[PDB]
Amino acid sequence: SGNGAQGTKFRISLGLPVGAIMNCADNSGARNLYIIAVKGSGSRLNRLPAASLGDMVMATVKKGKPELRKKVMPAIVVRQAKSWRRRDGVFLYFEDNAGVIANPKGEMKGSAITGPVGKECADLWPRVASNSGVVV
Amino acid sequence: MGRYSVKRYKTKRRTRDLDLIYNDLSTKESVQKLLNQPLDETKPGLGQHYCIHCAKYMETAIALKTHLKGKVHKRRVKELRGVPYTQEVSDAAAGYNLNKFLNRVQEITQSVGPEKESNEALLKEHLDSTL
Amino acid sequence: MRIYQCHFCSSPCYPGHGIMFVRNDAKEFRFCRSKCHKAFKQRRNPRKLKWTKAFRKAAGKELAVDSTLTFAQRRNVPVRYNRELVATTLKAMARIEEIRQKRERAFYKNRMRGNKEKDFLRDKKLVESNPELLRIREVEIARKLAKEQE
Amino acid sequence: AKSLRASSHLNAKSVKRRGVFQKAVDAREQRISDKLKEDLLKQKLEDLKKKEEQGISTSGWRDGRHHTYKKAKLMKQSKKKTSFTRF
Amino acid sequence: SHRKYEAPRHGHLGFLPRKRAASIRARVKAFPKDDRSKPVALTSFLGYKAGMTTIVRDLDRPGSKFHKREVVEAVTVVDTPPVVVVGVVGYVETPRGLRSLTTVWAEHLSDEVKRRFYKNWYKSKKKAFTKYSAKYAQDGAGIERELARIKKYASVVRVLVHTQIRKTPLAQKKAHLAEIQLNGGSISEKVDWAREHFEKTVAVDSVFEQNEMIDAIAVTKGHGFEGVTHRWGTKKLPRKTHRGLRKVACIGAWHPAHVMWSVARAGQRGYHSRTSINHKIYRVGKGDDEANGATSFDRTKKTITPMGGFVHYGEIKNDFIMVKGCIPGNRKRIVTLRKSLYTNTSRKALEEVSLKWIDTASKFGKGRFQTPAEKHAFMGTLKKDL
Amino acid sequence: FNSSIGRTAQGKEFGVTKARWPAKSVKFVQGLLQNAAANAEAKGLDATKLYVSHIQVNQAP
RNA sequence: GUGAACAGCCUCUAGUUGAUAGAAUAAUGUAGAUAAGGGAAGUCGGCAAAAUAGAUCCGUAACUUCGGGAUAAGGAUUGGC
RNA sequence: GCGUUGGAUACCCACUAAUAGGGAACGGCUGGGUUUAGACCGUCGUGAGACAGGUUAGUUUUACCCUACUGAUGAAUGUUACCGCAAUAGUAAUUGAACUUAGUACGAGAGGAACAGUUCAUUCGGAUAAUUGGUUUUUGCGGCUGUCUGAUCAGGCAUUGCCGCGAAGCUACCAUCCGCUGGAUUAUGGCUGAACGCCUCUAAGUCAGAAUCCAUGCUAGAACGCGGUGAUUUC
RNA sequence: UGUACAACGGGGUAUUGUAAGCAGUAGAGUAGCGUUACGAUCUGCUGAGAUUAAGCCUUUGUUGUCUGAUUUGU
Ligand SMILES: [Mg+2]
Ligand SMILES: [Mg+2]
Ligand SMILES: [Mg+2]
Ligand SMILES: [Mg+2]
Ligand SMILES: [Mg+2]
Ligand SMILES: [Mg+2]
Ligand SMILES: [Mg+2]
Ligand SMILES: [Mg+2]
Ligand SMILES: [Mg+2]
Ligand SMILES: [Mg+2]
Ligand SMILES: [Mg+2]
Ligand SMILES: [Mg+2]
Ligand SMILES: [Mg+2]
Ligand SMILES: [Mg+2]
Ligand SMILES: [Zn+2]
Ligand SMILES: [Zn+2]
Repeated sequence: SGNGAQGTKFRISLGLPVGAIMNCADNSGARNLYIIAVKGSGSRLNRLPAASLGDMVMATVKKGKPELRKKVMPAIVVRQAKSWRRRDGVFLYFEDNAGVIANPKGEMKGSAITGPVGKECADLWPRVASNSGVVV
Repeated sequence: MGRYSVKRYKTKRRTRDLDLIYNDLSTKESVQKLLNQPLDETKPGLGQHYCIHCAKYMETAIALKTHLKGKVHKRRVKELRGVPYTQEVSDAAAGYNLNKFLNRVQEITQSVGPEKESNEALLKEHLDSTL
Repeated sequence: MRIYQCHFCSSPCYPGHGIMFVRNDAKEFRFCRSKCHKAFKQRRNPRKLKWTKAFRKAAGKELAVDSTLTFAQRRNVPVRYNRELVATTLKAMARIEEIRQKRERAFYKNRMRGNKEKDFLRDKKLVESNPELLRIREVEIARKLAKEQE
Repeated sequence: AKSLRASSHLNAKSVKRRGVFQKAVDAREQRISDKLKEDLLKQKLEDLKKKEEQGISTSGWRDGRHHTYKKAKLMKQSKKKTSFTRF
Repeated sequence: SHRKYEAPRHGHLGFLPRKRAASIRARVKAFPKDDRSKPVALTSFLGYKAGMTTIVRDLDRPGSKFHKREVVEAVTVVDTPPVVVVGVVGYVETPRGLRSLTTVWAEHLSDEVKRRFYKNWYKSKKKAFTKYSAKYAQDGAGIERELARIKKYASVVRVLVHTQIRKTPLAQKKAHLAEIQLNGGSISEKVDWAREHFEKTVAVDSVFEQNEMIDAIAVTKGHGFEGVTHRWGTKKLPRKTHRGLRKVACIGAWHPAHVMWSVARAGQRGYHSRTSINHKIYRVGKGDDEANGATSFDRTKKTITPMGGFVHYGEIKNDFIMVKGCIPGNRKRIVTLRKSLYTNTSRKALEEVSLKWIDTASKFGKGRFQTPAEKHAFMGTLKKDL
Repeated sequence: FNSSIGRTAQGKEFGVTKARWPAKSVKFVQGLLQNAAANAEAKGLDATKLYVSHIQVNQAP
């Protein structure tokens, strides 16, 4: 479930395969993130690794500070546009896909997160929960 | 379901909501902030020439003027005339939070509405003067 | 476990049914149906769509302001559990539903008064306007009755 | 990982199985058996009330039909040479 | 030479052949191991799949992230009116296997079960078991001798029961007959139990109870002749490949000069026998309970039947079993419910289910209302009602 | 002469699965049967006791 | 009639109604379509599809044989009364 | 037994429990290649032409035969019907993490486990359709353009005309559920004990022990394997 | 020859979205003498109207139907 994650993670519908671009929801200067790998991904012939909300990915910055560019860094997915089932009994989705830059322990590089953060990701990652202003 | 509706109103191609635009127009400070924006490289027209009603950037002032002279803009202006339809309306139509909805309607009719109307009048005459 | 009302048509949203959309300002839009969700995405006006409760209240098809419609509201200040208070609330809910249904019926009855008068005037004008068809009807009546007689 | 057929996991499972899980199974068995007996008794009472309204050697053959059938079959198998155990 | 990238094979070689099942009633292939000191008990039951609905469960599961939280789950409803005991079969052990030694029937059978013995019931003189029933006269010799034979020789005792299909909404009048093993006391006590229960009914709550794991045995839904892509789950070939893309491109590139049995081929899909295990009984509903669709949290007086009835089935008017999840077979198919072959050591087999709510909205559309009173109360006064 | 013919339930009376309904053949054979009956009546034979004792099909040019 | 139009679509005069049929609706095809989230990760290669499209107005770079490039690109719009 | 990847152009990047080597060719579609006729550049040749070479364009089109394989019927051994047995054949599950054990054993420190008890997920497999999503000839309801039926009405045509919604059915790791436990063993660790007056796990005998083997469980049921049981004909 | 079967009808349950017709003093205005005439549209009667098993559920109604062929013995 990733190093720095808090506990187990139940299955969520996948929305971000490799090659997707999500927004950057933190304040570290990045504008978007390009997914190149997914942590904890399984292996199966022809199957693209994909990420859901609360997953850790390896991402590059395509738009933003040149200091942030040309570097591959961990990011944590805090919003997705693909609908997913909550166990309380509703399917739900956000407007956009969004992630935040972290280190391998899952600590936030930036100081705040703009916009809502999915409850599943916030509950999985304590530092995201500490930097979140809106938890859905 | 059909291709036209799917590719126009796909979630990744969503537009700003009408209650949010109503709140944008209600206060003078929001109006001035949206009228006078910093030079942003990634918006059309360097972030200038922004129509608040349609939440839309135009490339040029002449484009904004031709847009204001249009049935599309007038359609949006007509849409923003009434109560902005929060979840409170649906709750009250179900018969729930009725007093809250009635208080909100009274506040719109007494304070928030006429102030929004005055701001819209001032905004329209400023656009007429500068365009 | 809570019953929600649809953001579009105010219909009840039971657990598992419908879909929720979260906007970037943390506002949840719960929809009971794909029909209502697709209407919201196409940005149609619920106050103009005739099959919604928002329209029906706006146009006065059903009574919107009544003393029975004020008992149900989101309670943000909790009260400690009391068994007899729960029992009294449960009895009151059925009583309030009964009274609200009676007042709804009366409201529809008052809205539909005049219907019989309109129908009678329309029937009278049609009967006054068709003398030839009535003559045909009388001939048919007389022949059928003479057939029964003989 | 340990397979489903892993010895140490199956040993731990058997130790767990002899206790609280078997206790639950046995208690459910007793409850169900009592319900079954009450169901039979209730049927007897209903039938009794309704009728109130109205008012060993196992040697040899099973029957004569069985005697004739098996004798004819064995004679036929002898005649057609189709016996599994006899010539 | 070697395959360059590894992949697991497509499909399961232990579910072969993928042929149509020989019967619409799937066989019970194994019963639980008999414990002689235990009281007498049936090992299985017969029901009809009626449909699915949705529940809310107040979950108690220590160590789980959903501990002390509500979960929304799918359930399956099986219509189970009581079965009627009509016979007993004795089985002996032989070096060639188990052999049925003798069968004893009850004196009187209903036309419901007599129809199972006919292809053309309406034309027949209905003569089945008429001479047999005359063997119950003059102190019942023959019957007593065959029961004595069962007691003297049988190592296994099974009981012949049948469904009361006339209590279901089904158009079929011909009942389903099956053998159900008796696990319990001695052979003599098993036989005495069967003889006492001849022509009597056994209800599902005298076989199962709530919070118990059971197994569902049924024939799956048929789908006719199927291509490889959907029958086996193989990858589609590229667009406009000559002679089709719903194929396996090469069915053999190697020496045996035959097609291997392990190669995917087009054929029958569905209508196979399946035995799925460890389905938890969420509710044992009684047919005369007016609120058997209601819980301690939902105070609405309602039954289990959804508005308009179950689609293609009808209404539930008998005892029913609600198990979580899904079971093989389509609605109105006959299913066999089996007791567990082993003592389950998972804690889910120990959990006590507490339902908060049962969904009774209409399944014939996007049902928004749980009761017709609720629908009428929400909509208001209609034009015809005045 | 039945290679790759369809299967029908009306073959069960004769213990086969492959059976057909050849209308042209049946009409030609019915014509010849009616002629044979006419000839027997002209000879004075009892029509209730008549059975088909020989029937043969050969290939024409 | 629509429309710039011998376009496409519908109609009047005139002319046809010909081409083995019936019943069923498995797989695989041939011809045509739609698809959540992602958006070339597919492939030798964006092959194939999709996207664009009429008209009115605003606006239009390098380069150039000064004639072009040009419908460059990029924008605003379009019903009925 | 069980897996052994996603890309980029044999090497890298990453993910991963791991990204092991090899055979059935090298004793079905398809891209480079034998690539025939067109063409250009280079080297050689007096030349026709050839090549140290380089580049570009270039039609070969079964299956209805037998068999194998996947599924599907079916004669006959009194007839017809219901419930069963099980020879044989196949067989299936896998991997990672988490809580507790614990900040414990161990350690100057820095660090830091496991068994027993619990909870999820990966890959695979079998089902399933309550819900969400996709799909629409339900041509079910409504609308739109053009034209035609004098208008209204109700309709036709536009190779399913087009747009919105759309039940039912089908269906998706795009949805949900479910997937076990007895015997015998390998390496190895032993017991008793000779050979050999010491000794020795081995010679005779014997105890444990691997995701292994044989079973339990699961799929088919021999159309020439079998059992139990019901009825058995009035022109 | 009967909780018989079927064709219709009734009631539910779903889908769409307010039918035809008549009216108004609602309607940018324009023409003629506050009035009349045209006028996209709007409002009311009207969650109306249409559809609803073809693989939905149900049924105290109406009307009908219940009939031929072939073969099998220890
Ligand atoms: Mg691949
Ligand atoms: Mg449904
Ligand atoms: Mg053929
Ligand atoms: Mg798509
Ligand atoms: Mg590529
Ligand atoms: Mg590739
Ligand atoms: Mg150019
Ligand atoms: Mg050449
Ligand atoms: Mg075997
Ligand atoms: Mg452990
Ligand atoms: Mg599947
Ligand atoms: Mg038209
Ligand atoms: Mg020793
Ligand atoms: Mg057999
Ligand atoms: Zn605007
Ligand atoms: Zn709704």
